[PDB]
Amino acid sequence: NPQTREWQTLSGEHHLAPFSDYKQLKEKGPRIITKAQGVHLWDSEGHKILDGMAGLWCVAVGYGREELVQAAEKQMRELPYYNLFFQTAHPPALELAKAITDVAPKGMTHVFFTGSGSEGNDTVLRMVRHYWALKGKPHKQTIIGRINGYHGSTFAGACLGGMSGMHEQGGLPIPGIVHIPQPYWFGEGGDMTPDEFGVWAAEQLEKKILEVGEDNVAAFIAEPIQGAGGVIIPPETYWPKVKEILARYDILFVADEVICGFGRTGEWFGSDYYDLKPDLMTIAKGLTSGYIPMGGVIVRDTVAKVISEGGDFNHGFTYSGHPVAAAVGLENLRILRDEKIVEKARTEAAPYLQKRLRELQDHPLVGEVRGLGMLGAIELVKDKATRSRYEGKGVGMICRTFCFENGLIMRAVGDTMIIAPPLVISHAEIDELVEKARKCLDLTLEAIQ
Amino acid sequence: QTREWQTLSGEHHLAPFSDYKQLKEKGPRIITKAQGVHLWDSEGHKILDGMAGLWCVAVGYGREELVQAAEKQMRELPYYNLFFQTAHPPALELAKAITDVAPKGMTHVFFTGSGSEGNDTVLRMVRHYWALKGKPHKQTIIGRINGYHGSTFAGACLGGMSGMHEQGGLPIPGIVHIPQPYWFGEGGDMTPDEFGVWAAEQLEKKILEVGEDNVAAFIAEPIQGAGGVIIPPETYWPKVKEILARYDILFVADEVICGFGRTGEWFGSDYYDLKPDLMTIAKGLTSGYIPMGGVIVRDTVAKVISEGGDFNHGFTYSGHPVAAAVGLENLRILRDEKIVEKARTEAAPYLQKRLRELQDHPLVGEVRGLGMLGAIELVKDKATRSRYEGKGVGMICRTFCFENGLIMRAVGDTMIIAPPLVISHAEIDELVEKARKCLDLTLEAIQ
Repeated sequence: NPQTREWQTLSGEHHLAPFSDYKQLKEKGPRIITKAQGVHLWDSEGHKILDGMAGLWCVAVGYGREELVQAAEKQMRELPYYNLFFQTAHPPALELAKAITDVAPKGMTHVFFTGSGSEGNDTVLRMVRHYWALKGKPHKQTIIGRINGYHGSTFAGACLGGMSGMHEQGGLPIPGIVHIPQPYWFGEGGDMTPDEFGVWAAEQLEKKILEVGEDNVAAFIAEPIQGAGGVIIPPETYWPKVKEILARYDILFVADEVICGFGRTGEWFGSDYYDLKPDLMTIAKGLTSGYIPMGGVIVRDTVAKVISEGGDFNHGFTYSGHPVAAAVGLENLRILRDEKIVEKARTEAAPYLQKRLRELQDHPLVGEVRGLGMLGAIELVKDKATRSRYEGKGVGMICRTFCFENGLIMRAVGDTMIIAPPLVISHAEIDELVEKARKCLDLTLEAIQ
Repeated sequence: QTREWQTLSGEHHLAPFSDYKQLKEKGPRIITKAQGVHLWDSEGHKILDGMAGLWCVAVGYGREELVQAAEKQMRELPYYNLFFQTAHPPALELAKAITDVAPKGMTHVFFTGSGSEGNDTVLRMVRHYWALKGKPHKQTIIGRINGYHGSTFAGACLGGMSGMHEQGGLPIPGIVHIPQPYWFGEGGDMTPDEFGVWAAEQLEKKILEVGEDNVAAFIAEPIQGAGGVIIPPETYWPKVKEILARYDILFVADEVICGFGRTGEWFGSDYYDLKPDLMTIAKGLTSGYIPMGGVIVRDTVAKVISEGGDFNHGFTYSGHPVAAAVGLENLRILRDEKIVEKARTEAAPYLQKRLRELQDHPLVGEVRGLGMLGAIELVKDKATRSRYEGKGVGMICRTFCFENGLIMRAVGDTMIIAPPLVISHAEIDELVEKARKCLDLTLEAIQ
């Protein structure tokens, strides 16, 4: 009603939002978020809203940490920008690279800097193929991804992931990208027990290697826990089985830690969680807690032999290792580490979140509650034993809409409700979430039957 | 210690467009401070920055208005996404700002983090747009040799650097390249004007080759940047326009470099009175103080809205609120403090004059420049426009240029400048003085 309407007519006439139906957006008008603090935020109509998604999986330390505001201001005044092209560097970017590598697994010794996760996965793509072409195998290009995996919205990042909705937009794909099925027991694994589905899903990797040809396979790319396509937590058997395959074949492993990176699963990385030894690690989001745009790729020492016969690695972006972004990053890692936010997430926040969320198991609508560290998903079903869904209907969108109106951001991927709140969420704020969540699950159920 | 920071780079950093083995043997040059158009290294050496970082620091280093715009926004609202049918005030009012300085009918902005992400955005957009209009077969993008459009997979395709095409495997289907209008190096014994016509007509050749009904768009920078400042002959763009009218394809102007005051006008599209459909932007949007890019979209091409359904595209940090505030505040300064106007009227003619007095120098084949762009051709023979085969003339100047406190870059044997728009006549004096000295030193090192 107040200034909202002015901002709303503007969006309609001048703005094109990510992943949106702009015709619809205009008929409703978007919701404007203006302020935020802690884990909460306010819309232009004064409604306080608990943010259970941490913006978009990125605001790790929560909203309003002034340490980062001052880290930025100082850097921006002293040196706002200088490129990393001209055989040149600046202190932020170097000491950040050092910080990341220290919290990264054994042998993750290098960082190539990008502005986003998407630009990160582009970086992996040109890297992996260059790496093989350097090793004398330029035919070896094919990347194995997965259905319902997300890896970016660049051309490369959309072609690497397995969203059909994206593949339909942008024309003929990049040659040399193929997809195996996702280890989503709940929705895909029919009458199999979780454990044996995880083995099935893992062995499909070996199927695809032998199909395409080992000597044609450049890398396997996967998120440790898929994010955008629901929080598809794998069966226990999946990663261990996958590791056994990886050892036998001579291809690179790419862990997309964009979401899993920096405390989301209780550990620093998902690769730490499932004791994975990747070659490359996509990162973004929580690197700077989203206070400033930044992404990157963490590179294993052995792969970083691109240095040798590195007849220039003709890659990079203007704002690679942007000094203001690096200061915010460096300062962010100090807080995460020294104030023991990741440690507090694993020990204090996560078990409390997992408990209070799994008491929604009883609710008529809930087929399953699954979650790990500061990830959590709730399956909405028509029948718990069959794991069936309400064909069309749009159950998930209904919850989401209630969830919003009762001051909760908990997002819907199909009929899977999702959360991934800031790591610094207090037991009280966790109470607030679960309370609101139950109310909206009740309201949802009412709206069907 | 520099040395400490240098051994670090070696052990932990992979810099853009660099030979990391070499980088380690030398150690990189670390930049710590800057002010105005100048910069300091960790050894205390002052250096005039003739490239504005990387074509981006329009208003120059040290403008506190932007530091405060950031701080305020970061405190109030550090981030919120634009995915969840959600928005925030910065991004909306910035979109409005840009559209106002953009040519007639440029009414919309899709936000990205870089120019590369911008060109990815154009690619998915253009093909979706045609698929929406009932022609999903219509995908082919026409670019140009020595054109630069990004370092994403899409952006490295799209552009015509061979060095990039050799890295990343088989290209994206439906991208073809016509020749660049670089008279000085390519044109031979044609007069500039007739080369520009030749180069332009090669577009029509490619349309008819591939098939109109297969052609989605032509993509070009108004003035190529990364591949030297290839200022086109006067005839090129006018000729190109005449082709564009006759055929049913989209025009994509990559204003990443040309955008926001670099050619005296707001855009190169304003300079050459072009009516594009889509406009790639970045760099000067936020004067590079904070990472941001985007795509400006013509009203009619916003038919992606109708029937479109979801446009399944975008990045987490699309329209990042801190970045937008710095952007909005940056546009206010550019506009209201008349920096673009001062660039055209006061800075540019002075820069163009003082730079073209290097025409006389034995090594200089040509001096060309426009607004706050400038290039100097280094030759072995002025009349033939020949080069010192290999030798690496350009890299020699660059190295002198650095050691005598000037950032003037080398693309092959073309010295390049594009300094901040706010450069004073005094600082322009400083550049040209240093430039002559290094051209002298260069010549000494060869012949």
